[PDB]
This record gives sequence, structure tokens and C-alpha cells, in this order.
Amino acid sequence: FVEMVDNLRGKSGQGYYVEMTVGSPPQTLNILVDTGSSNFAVGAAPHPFLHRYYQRQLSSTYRDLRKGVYVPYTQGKWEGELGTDLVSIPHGPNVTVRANIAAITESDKFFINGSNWEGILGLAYAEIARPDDSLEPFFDSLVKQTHVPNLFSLQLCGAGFPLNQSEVLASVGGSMIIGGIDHSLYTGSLWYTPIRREWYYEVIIVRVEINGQDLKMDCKEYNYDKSIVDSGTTNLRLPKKVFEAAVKSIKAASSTEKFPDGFWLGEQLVCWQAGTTPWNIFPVISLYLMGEVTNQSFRITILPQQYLRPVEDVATSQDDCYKFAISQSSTGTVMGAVIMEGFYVVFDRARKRIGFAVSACHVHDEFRTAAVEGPFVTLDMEDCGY
Ligand SMILES: CC(=O)N[C@]1(CC(C)C)CCN([C@@H](CCc2ccccc2)C(=O)N[C@@H](Cc2cc(F)cc(F)c2)[C@H](O)[C@H]2Cc3ccccc3CN2)C1=O
Repeated sequence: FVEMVDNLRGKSGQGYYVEMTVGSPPQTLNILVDTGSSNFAVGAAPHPFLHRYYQRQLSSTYRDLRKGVYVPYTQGKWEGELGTDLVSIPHGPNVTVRANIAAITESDKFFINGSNWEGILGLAYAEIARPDDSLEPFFDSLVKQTHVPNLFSLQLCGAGFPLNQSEVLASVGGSMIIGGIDHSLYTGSLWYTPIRREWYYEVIIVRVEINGQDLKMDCKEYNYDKSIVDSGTTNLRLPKKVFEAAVKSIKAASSTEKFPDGFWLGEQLVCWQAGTTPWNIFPVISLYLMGEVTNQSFRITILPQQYLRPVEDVATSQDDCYKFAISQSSTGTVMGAVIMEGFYVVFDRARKRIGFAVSACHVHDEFRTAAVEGPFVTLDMEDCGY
């Protein structure tokens, strides 16, 4: 899986894209990696933030299916024209697949300026595919048409510092291994949590700690509505009654310093002199996830280094600045790209399970470290579901 290593680029706050070609002859695009939708869609008409876009008029294997499609995201939404065409991944499995492709004709707050991607690959399951589950998502088509196993995995890799458009193009930014696990991406063992159900990648969260302290809530409040792993999500999104309790902790604990109220709502940045950021006053966070054995479970611990998100200075100087990358949700938890940045993540479609290991890629400091640890024998698991 050497040929596959390092095939991502991008960062938490603008997305992790990978290169695909579509069409005959093949046309190149960077596609956003999004495990938290299921449409494969590419931009098709001119767009200020688009430096290239899919051109059907130009590909002899294109197939139009005379059907519209509207995809609303939580914020942002596009409109499109369903069709099919030949697809490949240059730095991925050595195959050509025919796949449903929405041609985006109209866009609102979807695309991201300087993000350097032009489509999105919904890596989730058919049930949530728009217009309807009859639209075979890209990975499904990938597996039915060839010999790639029914698993893919994501190592997403944040810098620990803000990166400019030059540098992100230039950075190696992560790996998508389509159809395999690769040993050089993580340390430790993989611990698996079951996928509850094949729509999103919905997991069950069992317990939450802040610097070892149990947030002490009703189980199901944590997974209220749903709990998903979403690489197409910038932050750790938490249900309001969980958010508020969580933020009360990190506030309690990081008490030695005083932060604007707006840093906590996620909007305003905070800065410290070059290299003097006090990671030490901030708590780590533990997500407890149900295990594959009945009434057994494990844990993922993430540092301020994953949840304080590096952003450029308020005038580009040598200060080190950040946004608080945990925010409110009224749709369940969303284990987003800053959390995912801490682990090697295996989407074992075949075994209905999701893999976690300490990423050979995460940002630590010499005193603490991201962890995947278990087993734990906490009770009351079997009805944390919603
Ligand atoms: C705001 C931010 O900083 N970053 C992004 C990520 C950018 C960096 C790539 C931008 C949008 N956004 C959230 C909304 C969060 C938010 C929340 C409140 C306010 C503002 C932002 C989001 O909708 N993500 C979708 C992917 C995506 C990428 C993209 F570029 C454009 C786009 F429209 C969509 C998922 O597929 C999603 C859909 C979904 C749909 C239904 C149920 C669950 C889920 C759960 N998963 C991020 O997290």
C-alpha cells in the first residue's frame, strides 16, 4: 500500500482532498474527502473559487441520466445534474470504475476559497445518498465493479501550525488507503467499535472525560440524535447539553488564564507569543466508545493539540494563534477532522466496524500524547443508543 501512502493534501479547516481523474480523455480534480455524506459530486460550471471544473461536453464516456439533484449540507448546498463517467484515482487502487457523478450547476456557500478541491466524495452509505438510496455511492460502485476489499481507512495529518496556500499544495497532508490497512501509519493496536447502522458511520459513545474527570451524564445524551465519524467535518461537534457541560470543564481547568466568551463559541481567535502556547493548562478529552465484546469498551484521548485549531495571526506576525474547534450541534455528536487528526481511522465496511489507532501523524508535545486504550469494564452500555 506504498503506492497509496501520502495521497492526501489539505488541513482540518478547509478539507482533505485527494486527486481523481474523470472522463475520456481523463480530466484531473482534487475531491474533498467526506465520510459524512454519500454523493460523489464535482463542479461543472465556472466558479470564482474554482480554478478547474468538470467538463462533460468534453468526455466521450460521460452518460447523462436526465435527472436533477439538490444536496443540502448543514451549511452550504449545491444543485446538479446526475450522469455517469469513467473514474480513477491516480495514487490509489490500480482500477477504472464507472460511477454516478453529480455535475454541480449551482452552488451556495459550498465551495471553499483557496481550499484547492473542486468536488466531494461522499464516503458514506447509500441510505443517505441524494435523491434517494437508489444512487449507488462511489465506494459501493468501486467494490461491486472490481477486486478492492470492502474497506478503506484515513490518516489525516494536521501541522500544529497555520499553513499558507503555497505550503498546503506543497505539504504531504495525509493518506487514504482504499481497500487495506497500512502498518506505517499508526502506533499501538487497533481497537474496533461497531457501526450501529449503515447510513452514516454512527458509533456509540459510552463515557466522556475531561482531564480524567467524568462528565457524568446520561449515556444517550452523548449520542443524542447520533454520533458519527465525519472527515467532512471541521470540528468536534457536541450536542448542546454535552457541549455546555464540556465547555464548563475546559473552562474550569484552563482557569489559570482568561479567555473571551467568543473564543468558546468558536468564532474568535486567541494568540500567544511564538512558541509560548501553554498546552499544559488545557485538559485532554476522552471519548469512550463501545467495544466489539458485549459489555467491554475502549477509549480515544485527544490533546489541546487536536482541539485548538492553528489559524494565521490577526496580522500574520510571529504570534501562535488558534480557534477552539469544539462547537454546538443539534444533530448528535460529530467526531470531526480535528479529532480524526489524532488517529489512524479504519472504515471496515466488510465487518461493519470502525478502527482507531494512535496516528503516526498526530501533534503531541513531550509531556502527553494521543492514546487508544482499553479494555474497560463499565456497565449500562447496551442502551446508550437513541
Ligand atoms: C464549517 C467548517 O469549518 N468546516 C466544514 C468542513 C469544510 C472545511 C470542508 C464546512 C462545512 N462543515 C459542516 C457544517 C458544520 C457547521 C455547523 C453549523 C454551522 C456552520 C458549520 C458540514 O456540513 N460538513 C459536510 C461536508 C461539507 C464540506 C464542505 F466543504 C462544504 C459543505 F457544504 C459540506 C458533511 O458532509 C456533514 C453534513 C451533514 C448533514 C446532515 C446531518 C449530518 C451531517 C454531518 N456531516 C464543516 O465542518
